[PDB]
Amino acid sequence: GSDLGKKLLEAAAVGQDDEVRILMANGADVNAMDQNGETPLHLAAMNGHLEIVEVLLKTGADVNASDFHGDTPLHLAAMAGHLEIVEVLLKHGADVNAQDTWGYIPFDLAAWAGNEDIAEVLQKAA
Amino acid sequence: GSDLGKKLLEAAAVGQDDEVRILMANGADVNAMDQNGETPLHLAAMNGHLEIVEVLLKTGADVNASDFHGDTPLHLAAMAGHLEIVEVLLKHGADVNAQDTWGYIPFDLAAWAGNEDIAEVLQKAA
Amino acid sequence: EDTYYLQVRGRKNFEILMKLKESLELMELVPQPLVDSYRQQQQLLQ
Amino acid sequence: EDTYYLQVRGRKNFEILMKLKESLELMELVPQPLVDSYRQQQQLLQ
Amino acid sequence: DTYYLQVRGRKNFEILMKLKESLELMELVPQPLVDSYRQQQQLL
Amino acid sequence: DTYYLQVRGRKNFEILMKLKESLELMELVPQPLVDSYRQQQQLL
Ligand SMILES: [Co+2]
Ligand SMILES: [Co+2]
Repeated sequence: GSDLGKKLLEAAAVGQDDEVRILMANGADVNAMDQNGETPLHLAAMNGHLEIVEVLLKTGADVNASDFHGDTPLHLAAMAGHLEIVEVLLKHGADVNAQDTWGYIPFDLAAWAGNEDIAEVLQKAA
Repeated sequence: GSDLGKKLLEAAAVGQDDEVRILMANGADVNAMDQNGETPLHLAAMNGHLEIVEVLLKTGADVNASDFHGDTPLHLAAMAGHLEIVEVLLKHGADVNAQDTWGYIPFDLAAWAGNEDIAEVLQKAA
Repeated sequence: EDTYYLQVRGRKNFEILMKLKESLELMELVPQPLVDSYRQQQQLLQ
Repeated sequence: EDTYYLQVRGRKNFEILMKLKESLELMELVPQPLVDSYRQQQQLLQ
Repeated sequence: DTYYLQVRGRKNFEILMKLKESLELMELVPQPLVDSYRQQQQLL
Repeated sequence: DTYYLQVRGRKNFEILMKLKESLELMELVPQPLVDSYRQQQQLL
């Protein structure tokens, strides 16, 4: 771990757009990991922080970063119901065939969750 | 108990208006009691069978019949949310001060239940 | 009237299950006509 | 990780409580990020 | 003071309806009987 | 397949929300782990 990494994880998660930009410009570890393997992109994607999601992807964030359960930002966004974020992740090459260690792809979580709009985008993107 | 009484309890409960009228004309026990002390009027009041409620009251039904828990038809109707039936019972002298063996009056059950329209009629009738 | 035993891991799980267990056992004291009146009211709302 | 014991009267009460107990204990196997993703979805619906 | 709950799963709806019912109807029970009942729970 | 539940009582809403959550999220758990877990319940 790193100090700026921990601040960036926290800023990305709670949606502090400005603090995110400050931390990035200061060389904050864009692929920092919390105790579950979550990167800033996982947390922003999960918590529906679209502006922070775009910033992170433009500043070197791994779009297909895999947490300790093999979940990618696309898994979390698709499960959470954040359609706009799902689309942005797909544009930046998010892997729709990414299986977590329970064998779920993002579509599986969207479909199970009843996020029909996202399920459809992921199937069509297969 | 009585045979016609049991048929009248059942008809009043499930809302067979015609079977109720047939049974009454045949001298069915209008104050018959089921195993909880319910009369046909309790059951019709409870189950929102307004036509059967009026028929019973015109044919000698005790408006303030008390079941084994001291509940009256007004208790049940007020708890169930059957406003029209509450009003008819009140017209035929239903006792708004009737306490069941747990000390509840009809208003208490209506108010607890969130049957605000009925709660208001019962308070005003106090 | 038959008695069953559950084993629960975690205080917060025990608290939740004790609350529900208490509600299910206490509900049995409520005379059926009040239970059926409540169910009529539920039927009216749904 | 501490273990509590409930006593339940009535088979139907045991069945209901065993179902909920199982759901609470199995839910603990679900990685927190999937739990938090689910809670985000709940927040969106309400 | 009335909140609304969304449930996917007919089975899950029925379970939650049963518990809703028990949580609500238990309020009708006189405190003395609730207190009696809780003093009894000290079994374990 | 989505049903709606009405709950009077903020406390009752929170309890039913917790159980809703557990009933739904338990579906994600691989059958082998569910089966393992149920074979374990034979304790009592
Ligand atoms: Co607690
Ligand atoms: Co059963």
